[PDB]
Amino acid sequence: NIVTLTRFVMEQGRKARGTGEMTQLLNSLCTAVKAISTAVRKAGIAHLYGIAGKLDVLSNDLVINVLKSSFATCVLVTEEDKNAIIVEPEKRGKYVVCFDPLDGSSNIDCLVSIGTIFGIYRKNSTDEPSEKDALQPGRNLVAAGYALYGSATMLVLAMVNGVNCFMLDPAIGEFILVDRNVKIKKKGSIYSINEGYAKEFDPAITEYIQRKKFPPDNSAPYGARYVGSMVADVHRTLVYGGIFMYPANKKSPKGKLRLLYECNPMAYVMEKAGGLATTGKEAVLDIVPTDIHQRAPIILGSPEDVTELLEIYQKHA
Amino acid sequence: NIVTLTRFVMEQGRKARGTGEMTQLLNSLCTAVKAISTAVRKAGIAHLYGIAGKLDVLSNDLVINVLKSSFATCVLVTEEDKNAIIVEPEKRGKYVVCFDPLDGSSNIDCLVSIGTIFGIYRKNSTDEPSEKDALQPGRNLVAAGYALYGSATMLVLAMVNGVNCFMLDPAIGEFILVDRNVKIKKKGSIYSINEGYAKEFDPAITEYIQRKKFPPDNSAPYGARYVGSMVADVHRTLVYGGIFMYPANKKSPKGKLRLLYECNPMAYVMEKAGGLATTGKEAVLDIVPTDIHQRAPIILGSPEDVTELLEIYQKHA
Amino acid sequence: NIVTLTRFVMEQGRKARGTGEMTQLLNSLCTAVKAISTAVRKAGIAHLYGIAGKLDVLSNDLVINVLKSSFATCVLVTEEDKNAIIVEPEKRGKYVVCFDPLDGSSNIDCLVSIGTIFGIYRKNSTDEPSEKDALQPGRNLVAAGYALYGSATMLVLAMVNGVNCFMLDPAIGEFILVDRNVKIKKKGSIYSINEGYAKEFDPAITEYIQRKKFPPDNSAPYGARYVGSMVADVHRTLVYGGIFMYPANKKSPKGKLRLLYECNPMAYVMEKAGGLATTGKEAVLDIVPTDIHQRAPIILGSPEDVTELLEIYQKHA
Amino acid sequence: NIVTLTRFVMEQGRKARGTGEMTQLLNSLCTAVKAISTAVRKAGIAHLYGIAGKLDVLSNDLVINVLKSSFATCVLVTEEDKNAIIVEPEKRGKYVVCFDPLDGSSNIDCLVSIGTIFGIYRKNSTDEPSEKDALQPGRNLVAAGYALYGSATMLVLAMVNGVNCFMLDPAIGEFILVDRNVKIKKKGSIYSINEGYAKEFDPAITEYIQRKKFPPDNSAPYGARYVGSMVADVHRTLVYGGIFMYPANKKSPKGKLRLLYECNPMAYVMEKAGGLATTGKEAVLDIVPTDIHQRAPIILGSPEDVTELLEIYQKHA
Ligand SMILES: Nc1ncnc2c1ncn2[C@@H]1O[C@H](COP(=O)(O)O)[C@@H](O)[C@H]1O
Ligand SMILES: Nc1ncnc2c1ncn2[C@@H]1O[C@H](COP(=O)(O)O)[C@@H](O)[C@H]1O
Ligand SMILES: Nc1ncnc2c1ncn2[C@@H]1O[C@H](COP(=O)(O)O)[C@@H](O)[C@H]1O
Ligand SMILES: Nc1ncnc2c1ncn2[C@@H]1O[C@H](COP(=O)(O)O)[C@@H](O)[C@H]1O
Repeated sequence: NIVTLTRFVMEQGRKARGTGEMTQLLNSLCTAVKAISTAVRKAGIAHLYGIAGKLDVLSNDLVINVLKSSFATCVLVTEEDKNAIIVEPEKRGKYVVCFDPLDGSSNIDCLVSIGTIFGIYRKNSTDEPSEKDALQPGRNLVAAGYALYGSATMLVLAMVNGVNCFMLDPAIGEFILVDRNVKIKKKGSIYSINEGYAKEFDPAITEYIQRKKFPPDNSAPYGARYVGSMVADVHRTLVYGGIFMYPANKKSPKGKLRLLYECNPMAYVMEKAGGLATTGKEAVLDIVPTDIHQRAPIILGSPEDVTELLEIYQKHA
Repeated sequence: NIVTLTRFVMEQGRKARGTGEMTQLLNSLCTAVKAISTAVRKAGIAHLYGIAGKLDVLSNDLVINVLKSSFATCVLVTEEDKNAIIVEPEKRGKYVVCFDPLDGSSNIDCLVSIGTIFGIYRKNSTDEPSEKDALQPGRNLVAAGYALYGSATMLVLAMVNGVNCFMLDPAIGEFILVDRNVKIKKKGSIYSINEGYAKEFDPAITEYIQRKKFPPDNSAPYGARYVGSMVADVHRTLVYGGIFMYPANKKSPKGKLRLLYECNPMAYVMEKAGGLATTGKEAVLDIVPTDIHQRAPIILGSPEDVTELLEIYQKHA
Repeated sequence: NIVTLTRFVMEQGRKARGTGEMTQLLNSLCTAVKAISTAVRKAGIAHLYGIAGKLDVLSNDLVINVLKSSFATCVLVTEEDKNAIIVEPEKRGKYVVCFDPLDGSSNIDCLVSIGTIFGIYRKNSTDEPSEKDALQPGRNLVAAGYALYGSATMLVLAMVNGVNCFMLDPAIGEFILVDRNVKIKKKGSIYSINEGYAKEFDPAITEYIQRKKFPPDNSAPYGARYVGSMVADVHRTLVYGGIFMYPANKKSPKGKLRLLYECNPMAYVMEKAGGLATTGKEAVLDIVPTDIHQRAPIILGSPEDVTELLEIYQKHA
Repeated sequence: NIVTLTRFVMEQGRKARGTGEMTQLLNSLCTAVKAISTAVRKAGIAHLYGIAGKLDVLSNDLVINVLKSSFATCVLVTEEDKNAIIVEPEKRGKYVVCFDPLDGSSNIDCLVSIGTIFGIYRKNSTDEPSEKDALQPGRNLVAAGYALYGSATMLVLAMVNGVNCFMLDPAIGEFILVDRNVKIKKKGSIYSINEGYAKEFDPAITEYIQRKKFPPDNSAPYGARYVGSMVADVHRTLVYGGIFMYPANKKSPKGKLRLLYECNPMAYVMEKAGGLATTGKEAVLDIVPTDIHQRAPIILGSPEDVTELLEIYQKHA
């Protein structure tokens, strides 16, 4: 007795009395994540090396094409694409999708785990679609999640109902349900941040990190891990607990990570996994975007760990 | 002309006038890594989840059996096996293999990169195969390398003449030569160590890290990265340049990484790469093993960066 | 624009305004065929050969567990199980599925093409499900088709609206629509029959074959082909045109092929594709079954070929 | 222990005491065969169907470029090439390879079994290489064999000492030894020929078939099978026993099949397997070639069945 993503998605579209438009959207997203996984594992490199005589771009076009053909999307927002992509009236459906096709293109050389991030907003506005229908607070996400292409490939889908983890079996190309209604730990034991920007940190970070390497109560210190690929670091934070920080160094208070297609999906997953996600001031999901490519700081993780750092931010006011 | 692992290892055996036994051993090694890689990528899990009705144990078993089958080995030293495995007299050859089947088996859940590490020695004794044949300085390695199962699968093989990186094309099951006689950068740009243990670091490590975050001139700090699996961190270090450190803290005054099957291969690879690998005190490859599961400290990376840490070491003697 | 079988099934479902029970069944057929294709192809035989220290049965068990897990079936008839499988109440749906898991099981050693054949009926009686709900004439089929595991794997599905062919891309585990709304050639140039039984043919089969080898008007003879796999031979007939015959004789006065799970599916594919299917006396599809393992004589293919044989049969009565 | 094709070719190379050049040839051939198998099974067709980002040709390109890259060949003759390919000076080795890259490419649309056939001669003349080095009788072949891309992929290799069969495990891309020192059944019970050419057969074939359908001792008739791909029909004949015939009829008094790359490799396999291969008059392997594209009649299979038919050819001279 086994549940595949295809079965699960359909079971949930039927329980929700959906017209089946979102189920086609999600089915297309499954197919594209498998085509991206195959290309990331380098199936076919023999042919470039002349056995018979770019990845982020190819991933981009695969996602845009497979979702345009689902007849379920009107507005798409991409990492690469400068402007929002408006789908032809012939293929329009009502969802808005914001995605990062290949998190950490800078990391493929060294074969670091890379991933795909996505958030689906339902178009709310009636009139002719545009950038505006994407500019919605993350609290308004219908579904979001990520595909991690690491040791194995995993899809994490979070919707209004919960977080569920699917493992790709590459022999038959099916995502099998492995972990269901995932909830993160209350407090973890690992902290993730790029410490080489230590000089540029704000004082609440400095204090937090010091408490984690030399606890005052004098328990154990927290282990550090920083892969430097946002899907790998957040995935480990979800599975194992802890806190992942990508705070405001002197790339202004904007932070580095983008709001619509990196911070917001991850935050929605955290919050459905019963964790927290914040700028340090506001919850990430409540920011109303000014721009699609807008950046935002983020700290996310196990409930207590995030709370502890918010209290320290509070003392430097 | 495309070069495949199988072609390269043959050509190299021809040039060295070897009787083929070693090429058999490398051939076998190749078949084992492809088998680990498929199992790691989770081909066939659907069966586990009842579609029709640990991995490290499986990995250990794969490596042991394929290697006994080359008729090229007599002693195998395994991470997972307390004592050295003495090969059956019928399948005995003159090589001694030390391997770590799955560098960091605990990184599977988190879907963090994992890897296999190996070192090959030639038995130099007349005496029957015994644990003693394994206790040879890493300066006696005939071949060493590793396979990283990351976003893609790559095997780096370091031999007498150099370091070449072969990527697996999983469609035809062939490793293609992608990088030929790799040389690591003089000076890197990233440092790698678990800073949670900052409570227990010796003053030289402490001074070096400080120097990377607050560079004594006006310089840009180094990026920090620590994935948490030796093969992923050492491979990013070989490819991108920088330094990787696992010093001895007090909870492991002799280090934590094992000398015969983690340290010496990685040290042999760095040295053939044109980088350095030390314990802070001596060179890793010159340490004479006493125990097959002996731990050693290791600092390895680009020559300049490793030398800054050594002058810092000597400055506190 | 790419149409995957997942997209296709789902769209057709929306237009037929089904409650999605059929789409779930049809999605489970698809997953079942992929798992069986991977097994036919010997992915993993190395493990049977000790790298780490019955296909028919297993395919039987993959079709039953996956069909049961769709909650869309109530009675299943297998070639392999002497009785109808009655789905347990909590998984019962409204469809009856008649299947042959691996047509031509004896072809696995010689390695010729084998396939999976299926037919779907709707249970329409209110009595507690029984073997009886499967005894419906082929004319009552909701959907029928096959999966051919040949040089490539292809799934052919036929429903009331036509026949469509899906090629498996094994690199992503998705079936792609390659031929849409297939019609068979009007007159073919290849006949298929096992001529070793020439001794036992009735005179109409004997006259038809003579007329194919020595054509009455001065045409070139027909080519001859007979693979020995019903799915391979009927698929060649569908795409290339011609006639496939497995009539009755001294042995097998009722024919060899079984009505519920080999004859009727292929006969529904042929009539939907514009070809004929006959016993020599009735159209196969109108034969009301008396037993689940009942046999029938079958002749199918291009309408002008099948007719020329029915005429010869009539001129011998 | 398992024996992979790579371990076998190497140990037989070590025993024959060769310079490693022919092992480099056989290893290269094994790599082109996997590359052809992946392409044939249509891995990657979604890209042709627009997911964003003639087989005959590619099979020919893969074989030529992979065989060139082993630096072990000097003349190659292909089904697809009008003239013998002379290898460039710096890649010249001493072997002559005659190959049929994709036996029966017309089976592709219909998805029927296809294969690749090869025979290897040693250049024996002293002149700068020419098609002349290919015009040697099949009795001079060093090695010959075929790969069949059927329900699974199998390579069959015949060398001085026997016929061995390797199944492709496509999960690891490794050929595993499954049946060693194959000998064919003395008498089989299947005959194989295209009987649509009955108005063209000579009287010995005509009588031969009559006797197989109407056995004069009233024993059982033989079963007929004809797939239409030489590799499938001939492989079935090796495995299950019987006779395969494609004689002269009117496609010249010389037959359809070609001597260097279809007839000689298969006849060689049959003789090392213990069967026979004749044209009706002489043995196929003693025909001295005149053109590289020369055709030949061929009859092959179980010794007793071929002899029976030779006695009928004798009764009509
Ligand atoms: N497959 C799905 N699983 C979860 N809920 C869904 C599913 N499909 C649709 N629903 C819900 O029903 C609403 C309408 O879906 P739809 O009419 O198909 O566009 C969606 O916006 C979802 O909230
Ligand atoms: N493929 C290979 N490439 C590198 N050196 C090898 C190769 N095969 C053998 N040799 C060298 O020759 C020595 C003996 O080879 P062997 O006779 O195969 O045991 C080895 O210990 C190596 O130093
Ligand atoms: N995926 C499908 N493609 C074609 N027709 C379908 C499909 N799903 C349902 N139907 C038709 O609609 C009827 C009701 O479907 P259902 O309620 O799912 O049992 C079925 O018996 C079919 O005749
Ligand atoms: N791998 C092989 N298995 C069978 N015999 C071989 C093998 N390699 C070489 N030999 C024999 O030795 C002869 C010369 O080998 P070579 O020097 O490699 O060209 C060949 O023509 C073969 O008859």
